[PDB]
Amino acid sequence: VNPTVFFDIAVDGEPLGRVSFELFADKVPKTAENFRALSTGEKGFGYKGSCFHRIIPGFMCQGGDFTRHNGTGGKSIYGEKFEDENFILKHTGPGILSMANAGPNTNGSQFFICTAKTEWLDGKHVVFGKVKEGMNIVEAMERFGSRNGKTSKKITIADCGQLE
Repeated sequence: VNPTVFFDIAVDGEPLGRVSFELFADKVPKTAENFRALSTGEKGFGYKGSCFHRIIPGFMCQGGDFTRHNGTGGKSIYGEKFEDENFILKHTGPGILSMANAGPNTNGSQFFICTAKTEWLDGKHVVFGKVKEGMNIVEAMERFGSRNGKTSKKITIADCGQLE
C-alpha cells in the first residue's frame, strides 16, 4: 500500500539506471505525499529534469532543488515550507531517504539518499522512505561526488514517476 516511485538517472545526459523508492506513507503520510507528487509532477512542478547537486561519497546524495539547482531552492506541494511531521524513523544505514532542511519545520522539496548510517541526523531530519531497487545505481552516482559535494559530472533525474 506504500507508494513506490522511480527516478531514471542520467550522467552528462547518458542513461545510468533506475532507482525506485518505497515511501513510508503508513508512518509519514504528509512527507511521503509531497515526495510522491513531486515525482509524478501532478501539481505542475517537481523533480523531473532536476539534478543531484551535492554528492559526498561515504555520506549521501542530495537532490530535489528543482528551482535553483544548487541547494538554495525548491518548494513543497503545501507551500514553500512544511513542518517536521515526526521522527519515528531513524537513519539506520545506506538507502535511507530523508528530508533536507534549514532548521526546524523547513521542509521543501530537497531530500537526501544516505550511502552510510547517519545517526546524528535522527530527530533532526524526517526519514520517509528507502531505496527499494537500484541501490547499485545510487552507488554509481556516488562515485561522481567529492569531499566538498561538487559533482564531476552532471547527475540528473531524466524521468521520474510512480510505479505499480
